[PDB]
Amino acid sequence: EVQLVESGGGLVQAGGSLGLSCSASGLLFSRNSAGWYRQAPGKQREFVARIRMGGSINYADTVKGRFTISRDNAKNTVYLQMNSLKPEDTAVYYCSSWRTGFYEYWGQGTLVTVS
Amino acid sequence: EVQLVESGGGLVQAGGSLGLSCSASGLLFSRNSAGWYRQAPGKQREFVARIRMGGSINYADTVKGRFTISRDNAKNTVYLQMNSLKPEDTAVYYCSSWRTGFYEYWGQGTLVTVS
Amino acid sequence: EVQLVESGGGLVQAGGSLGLSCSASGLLFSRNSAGWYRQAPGKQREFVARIRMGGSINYADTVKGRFTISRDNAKNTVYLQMNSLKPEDTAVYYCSSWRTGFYEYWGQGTLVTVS
Amino acid sequence: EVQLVESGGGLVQAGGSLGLSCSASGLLFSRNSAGWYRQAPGKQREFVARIRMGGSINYADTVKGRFTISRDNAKNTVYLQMNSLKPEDTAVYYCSSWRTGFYEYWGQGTLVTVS
Amino acid sequence: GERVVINISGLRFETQLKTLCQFPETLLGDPKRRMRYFDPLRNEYFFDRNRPSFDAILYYYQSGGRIRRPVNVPIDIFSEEIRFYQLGEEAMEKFREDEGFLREEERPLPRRDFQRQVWLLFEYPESSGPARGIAIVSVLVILISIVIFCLETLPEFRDEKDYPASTGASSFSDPFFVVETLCIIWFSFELLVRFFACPSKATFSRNIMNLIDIVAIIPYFITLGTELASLAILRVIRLVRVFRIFKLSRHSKGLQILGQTLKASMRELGLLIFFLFIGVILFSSAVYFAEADDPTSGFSSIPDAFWWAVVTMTTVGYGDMHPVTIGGKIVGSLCAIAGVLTIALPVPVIVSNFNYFYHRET
Amino acid sequence: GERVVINISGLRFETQLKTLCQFPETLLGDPKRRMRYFDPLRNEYFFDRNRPSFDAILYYYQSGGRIRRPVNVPIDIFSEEIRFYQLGEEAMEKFREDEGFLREEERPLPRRDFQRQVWLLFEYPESSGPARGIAIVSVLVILISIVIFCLETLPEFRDEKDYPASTGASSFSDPFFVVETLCIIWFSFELLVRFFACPSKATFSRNIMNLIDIVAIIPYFITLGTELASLAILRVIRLVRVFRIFKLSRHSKGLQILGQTLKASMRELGLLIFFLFIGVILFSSAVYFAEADDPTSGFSSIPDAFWWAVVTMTTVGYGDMHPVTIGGKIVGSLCAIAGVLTIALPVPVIVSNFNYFYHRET
Amino acid sequence: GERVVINISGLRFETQLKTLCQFPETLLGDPKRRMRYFDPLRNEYFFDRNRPSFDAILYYYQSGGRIRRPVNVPIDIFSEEIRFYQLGEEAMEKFREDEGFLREEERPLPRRDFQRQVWLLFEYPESSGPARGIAIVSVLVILISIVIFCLETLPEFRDEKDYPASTGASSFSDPFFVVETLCIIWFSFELLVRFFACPSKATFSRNIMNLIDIVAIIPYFITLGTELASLAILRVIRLVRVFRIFKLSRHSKGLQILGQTLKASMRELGLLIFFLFIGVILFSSAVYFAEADDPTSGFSSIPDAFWWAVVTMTTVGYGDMHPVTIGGKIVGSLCAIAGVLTIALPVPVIVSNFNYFYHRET
Amino acid sequence: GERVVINISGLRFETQLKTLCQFPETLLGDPKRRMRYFDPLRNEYFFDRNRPSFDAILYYYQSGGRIRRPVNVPIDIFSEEIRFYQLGEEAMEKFREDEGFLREEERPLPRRDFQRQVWLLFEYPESSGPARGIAIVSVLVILISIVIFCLETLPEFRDEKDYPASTGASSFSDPFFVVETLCIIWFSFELLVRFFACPSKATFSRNIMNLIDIVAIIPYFITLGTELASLAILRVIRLVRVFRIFKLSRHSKGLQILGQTLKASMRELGLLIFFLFIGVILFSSAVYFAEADDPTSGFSSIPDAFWWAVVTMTTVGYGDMHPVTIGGKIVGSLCAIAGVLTIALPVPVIVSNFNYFYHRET
Ligand SMILES: [K+]
Ligand SMILES: [K+]
Ligand SMILES: [K+]
Repeated sequence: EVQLVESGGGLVQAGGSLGLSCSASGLLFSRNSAGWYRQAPGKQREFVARIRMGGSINYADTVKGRFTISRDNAKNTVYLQMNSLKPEDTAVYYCSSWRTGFYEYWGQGTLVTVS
Repeated sequence: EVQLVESGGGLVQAGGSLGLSCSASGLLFSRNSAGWYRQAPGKQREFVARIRMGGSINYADTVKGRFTISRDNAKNTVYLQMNSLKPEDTAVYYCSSWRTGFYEYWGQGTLVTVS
Repeated sequence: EVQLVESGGGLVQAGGSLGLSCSASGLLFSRNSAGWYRQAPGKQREFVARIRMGGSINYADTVKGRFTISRDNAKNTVYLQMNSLKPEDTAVYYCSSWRTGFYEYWGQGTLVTVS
Repeated sequence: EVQLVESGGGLVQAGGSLGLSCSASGLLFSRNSAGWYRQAPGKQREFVARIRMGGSINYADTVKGRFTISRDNAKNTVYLQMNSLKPEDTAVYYCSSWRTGFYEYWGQGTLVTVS
Repeated sequence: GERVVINISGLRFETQLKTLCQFPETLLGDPKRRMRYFDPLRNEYFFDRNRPSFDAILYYYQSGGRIRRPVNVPIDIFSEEIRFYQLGEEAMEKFREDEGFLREEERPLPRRDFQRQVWLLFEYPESSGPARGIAIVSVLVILISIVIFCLETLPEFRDEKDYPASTGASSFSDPFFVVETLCIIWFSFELLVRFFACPSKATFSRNIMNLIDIVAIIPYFITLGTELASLAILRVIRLVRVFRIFKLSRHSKGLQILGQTLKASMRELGLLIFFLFIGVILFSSAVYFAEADDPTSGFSSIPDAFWWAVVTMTTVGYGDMHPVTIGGKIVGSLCAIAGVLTIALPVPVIVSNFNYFYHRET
Repeated sequence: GERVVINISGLRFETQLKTLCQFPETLLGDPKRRMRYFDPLRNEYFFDRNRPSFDAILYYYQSGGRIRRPVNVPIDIFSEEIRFYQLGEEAMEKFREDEGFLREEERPLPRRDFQRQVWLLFEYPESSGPARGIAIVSVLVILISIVIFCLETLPEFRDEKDYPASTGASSFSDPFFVVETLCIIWFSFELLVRFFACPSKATFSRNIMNLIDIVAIIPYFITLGTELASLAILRVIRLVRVFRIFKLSRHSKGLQILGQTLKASMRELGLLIFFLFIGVILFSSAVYFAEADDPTSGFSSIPDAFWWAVVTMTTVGYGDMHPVTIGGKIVGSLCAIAGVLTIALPVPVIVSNFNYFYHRET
Repeated sequence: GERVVINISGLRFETQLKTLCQFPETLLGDPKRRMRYFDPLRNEYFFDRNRPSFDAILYYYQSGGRIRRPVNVPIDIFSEEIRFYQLGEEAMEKFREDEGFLREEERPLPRRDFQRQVWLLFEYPESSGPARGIAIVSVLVILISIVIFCLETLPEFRDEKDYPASTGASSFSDPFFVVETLCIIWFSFELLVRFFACPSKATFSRNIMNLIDIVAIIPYFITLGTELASLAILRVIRLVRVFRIFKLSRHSKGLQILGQTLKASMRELGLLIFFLFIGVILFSSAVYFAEADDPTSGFSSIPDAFWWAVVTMTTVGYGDMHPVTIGGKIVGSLCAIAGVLTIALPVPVIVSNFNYFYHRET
Repeated sequence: GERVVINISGLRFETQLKTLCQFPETLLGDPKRRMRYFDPLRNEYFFDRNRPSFDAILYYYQSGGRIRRPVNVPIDIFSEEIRFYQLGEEAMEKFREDEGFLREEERPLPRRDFQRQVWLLFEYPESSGPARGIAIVSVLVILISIVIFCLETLPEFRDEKDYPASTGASSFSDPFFVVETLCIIWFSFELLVRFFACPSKATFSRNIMNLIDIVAIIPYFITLGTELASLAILRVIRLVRVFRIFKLSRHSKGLQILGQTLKASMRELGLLIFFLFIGVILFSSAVYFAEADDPTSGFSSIPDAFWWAVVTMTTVGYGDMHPVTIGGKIVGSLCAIAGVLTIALPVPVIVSNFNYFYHRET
């Protein structure tokens, strides 16, 4: 009934520049909190970014100053602009949007591995 | 009073990629069901795709996985993205939008024949 | 207080193809009738096209089948697509929008002369 | 809570052509007056342009006929189109939007110096 | 003319003998009955009874029939007083007539042994146990018929018939059709028994709820007939199937009172719609002529401000558009005020009629 | 002063002879008439009549003229009682005056043989057959005139004149013009006959429906005159053509009652508009000063929240915008409540006046 | 039967001795008491008292008990009159019964020394100083409980728990939890003392405000129990915590009168909702069938015009969409009018019941 | 005790001599006055006067002072009757007291020759010609003051001061300032003369319209003082300048009646706002919990559905959003109905108070 599809993946070399996108239908993002989560090989998922509804953006220590998460608030679209990618980034990424206490929805995954 | 005009036709070779479009005025597509119908030479029309209002898409066996029907829901536009065209496709195509029990409207036709 | 500004002019040769535009502020075109008028050198202005509010388009005999007048109904814009220009066209053009019995407004003029 | 960010700066030579932009969030520009202010090195800021809410544009003597200030009234964006830049222009520029008697907000600055 | 002195509790009332003999079968007129109360010692007929009432019972004798209750004698004390004086049932009905109380309870059961027994079963639901069972079954059948009329139009159920027409079926595959035929079977059987067991077949096409049953049966039969035997009739017949909601009025005493209220108040509803039409013409014309000059305004006709005038006068809402001129705003505030002023005027008559018919059940 | 004892049904009423001779032509005063009822045996005038009434008919004699009905005697029994006592038509009109009933039916037909006959034909429509024919024709002419005023503004009919002005014509090609001239011909002929056949030509410019006929004729004549003989008058004259809707009041008794109600209640309507103006100033100022600081708010003036205040107080709808601050929301809920509180106050007076004038036809 | 003549101020009232001895303990019946007023000179009992009243006090003797006040004697002058005549307290309560005045003041304090003293402290707040202190503390506790129920849902406070669920805590770190537990502590202590100090423990589960206290305590206990011991119950339990707003009715006499008004008027509210359902089916069906053909219309079902029909009939506002056909506009103006016509009909009954229960406190 | 028989028109009323001597200065009590009417032939005092009234004038003698009008005697006939009987002005005021009619007309002109003459000029505008001139000038000054308060906020006038603040002036260049100072000059002069010419200087700070004059003068003086001598006070002072609209109540008798109505009805307005707060909490909580699960819904808090609940209950309009779930739609139709049900309950009390104070001017 609802779906979270994403693109922009692949492989990159050192000092790259890329932009994954997450889009959905059955769920206006204008009304729900959202973020991008990554899962390095060998440990559990960590968070790249969070844009709680209302324009409050917070990022984890690893991606600070190299990453931006924006909701075009149009076309039910959230876009992440990653920058100067480093080999520690190598991972599989996932997208999400949820209301605390009621529902949680995920994407299928789309990976970016840095050479 | 109402009209259904379409473009994108011609001829293609094997393994092609193309996208016909259907646009109308006097009929918001936001409110009515729509589909694309083709007519091979020698038999009656069969259906390429149907997007019943509300985002429920169904396709016939011949075009499964090679065709997508989308209503940009903007500009009163329905677009079909055909892919990897095969010689069995050779045909004349038509567009439509109707309300069951009340009215039925057609396009003039626009053909795509695969070499 | 209101103004009708237009562009797209110049000179063209035989069999040309061009598109003048008329834009305004202080006057939504969504609500008022509009047309494009030309003035050949030596006689009074004749009409190239008229789009009475409600999508009823009528053209004079000289430009039939070579000209299209469209209101994008967005950006308060009316655009004329002239085609296969001929030397008899040589003239100065003007734009207008009016309500019968109340007001009439003109553009400054922008010319297209065919070689 | 509110911010006024701007781009388009750098250096230019004689007879240049450029366009700075001012965008904001936490402040619809549809509802507030706005202008672009510059500060030459050695004296206090002077005004390049002012577009008081309601489309009344006024410019200072130095930039008359070489500058245009427009609010796309979309995307909370005000854009200035500078033209034929001269060496007297060399300066640092700033953006603003205010309501007389209640609040005043500034940009960070973005410079254009003419060679 | 000899005079008679009647003393009701110390209060001496006197009249000519002729006046109390006009009605001779009554207590005062009948010589023998009145003789009991007579006291020969003082030549007066002593009675011990209410003082304010015996005044009205002497007017009836002196006015040839008028019987009017004094406004300070309560109903019960008067009803008893006509009884002691023996004024007759014709008199007491006239007193009920002057207090205007409905007096009609005409229920002619046929009394042919079986026609009367099943008529008692099907008409008066309080009589038995199976009568209330039949009332409950009829109300549940009507409710599922309404649910089929609305759920037949939902796009989700008709997923496979949602195809272009160019490519009521008796195939019995559509579940809506077979449950619809079961409802019309029950309505037909119930109506035919209420026809054949009624005690008055000439009056059966006079009661309005019977004509509701007939016009609820009709369109399914004519569509079945024409299907197994038009395009103008089909859109009308599909909306005459909405009258099964009014067939729920035989089992409610609130819908029947709203029908009496809306019948007895048609002049007021005509005045309501007439005042609305006057105001709509006046205010839509004034807003069209006070906003046409502005190049950004949206009223392009006088028959284009009609919907704005209707939804502004009845305090509903948006209208097609909203005034943008100073003049359109002055004719839009006057329109908002005059709307409630001209629709609140005939309404107290209607609510007073409802209140009367609503307490007359008691 | 000698005393007279009158016994109405056992109840002895006594008075001085002078009091009942104040009015000498009346039944009690006239010596001969009263002599019939007199009984010489007990020196009392026995009458058999209602007891509660004869009390009021002795006050008239002792109070020099006042006639007031006791509140427990019904109207009919009293009207008859003044008749038996012979108090005179001046007395019975005063009783009607005290029950406040309209008494004016002054219809001075001229009685000049032809002027009277055609006046009976054209004024009172119930009199004949052709009178109802003339009423039906006049109502249908007024209705098609309204239909021409609205259908002349529709953009679909004027397809070929929809060209820029820089490029009421007597060319008789426009069908709206010739059907308009037929309507004004009928109005003019009917008004001129009602002028020349009236029995009072001095009072003809006093009745309001006659001045409605004149101001409905006027603008077509002045536009024809100035066309075959301005730009300020033309937009006013095009809106004085809307008064043909009020010329439909000669044939309705509901519009005439709304005219009486709106005349007799002007102080209340003035209070209504005054209270609205007070509330609009107060609440628009409070919402402007409680939402101006927010950078995303839309109220840019105090004379810009006026329309929001009007449509919120009258419970219509959107307003130009809606509050976005906590403070704007508290001044917007108080505005919504105070609106219905301050407009429901003068309205019961208006509906009571309507109800009075509406039942006075009966 | 010997007769007795009683003269109240010149007005002679007479009756048989048997009638005034039916009630023997009363003033007239008791031979000794009545003997004082008796005057042997004229054989009549002279009294100086109101004339219009002594008529009703003879009906009581002649009618075996009925006591009805004449409509022209004011209440105070009558109450005094039953007292002088000595008709007994049973009689005066019946007079109060006929003027229908509430007579119940049953407050059974237990009188066990301590149970009675603390019951006086906790139930009747006007009695002391600490009683009003306890009333003020209880009202402030209820108010901060409502403020915690609404401020617990605000997104700003929960900034750090706004993370996906896949990654009422007794950690005592959440301030809402500890202030919530303080409120439920106060409610529990107050309810348990009102249980153990009541003078009637059998009737304690009968008063409705006690059952409001219990259902306000319940959901915090069952969520604490199941947390330190479901997903269907959790969304219901989170909405049964809204009944602490009704626990503010023990301290208001306006909420208690609205509860009496809404209990005594359930037939009218049922009629209101029934009429609304009828109109919603009828008008939504007519607008669906009068606008479906237009290719730019938006009504796609009959159960899709229901919300439009509800907000248009109740004069609220937009609806899901708005008619775009001439036919949809005629069925939308009739819908707007019939809405206020069918919802204003049962409302005067409800406001009359409120007005009665609102002045009966006086 | 000797007895006295008074015969008012045949009706014999009797009493003990002591009762009519309780009040000795009255007509019946005074031996000499009463002696005129006495007739020695039958030992009775014959009077010819209304029968229903003399009953109430004997109760006053027998009840020590109570004077109550029978409900079937009209006011005028009674007022005259107390006069003939000579019951005294204390008695007639008590009769006016029982019909509850306002009796206060206390206008203490100082009578010091000049203070009284100019007080007559400035207070009572009907007295002279210049008094109406002064009333007309004061109303026009108040009107142009309101026009300056609103036109000072319009963006068009302030074209050159529309610059960023970082770059009430006594420069006398701003025209709004000098016309504002002229208005405050007129208000100050008029208030100071009404102070120094009043006949009661102790009561001058008690009348509410005087305190309206003072709080209309205040903010211009404190802003002039602090300007030629804060940022928290400035936004409050700019909204205390809106009270010059209430200074227009000395010259209107409709605003003064709305002030009396809103003073005498504060318990009802408190009940109105209390019922609204209850309904807003209840319905906003139910719509938040019945629409939160849907991913496309917009209610993100319980203190975010408050504005939707307010504008839906008061039948205004849109709300912040609209329900999109089947459950939100059922809690939104119940909200629409319960709104008018709970706000129409205390309003008839307020309109009845207005109607009383509105006709008491007559
Ligand atoms: K409303
Ligand atoms: K509304
Ligand atoms: K609305």
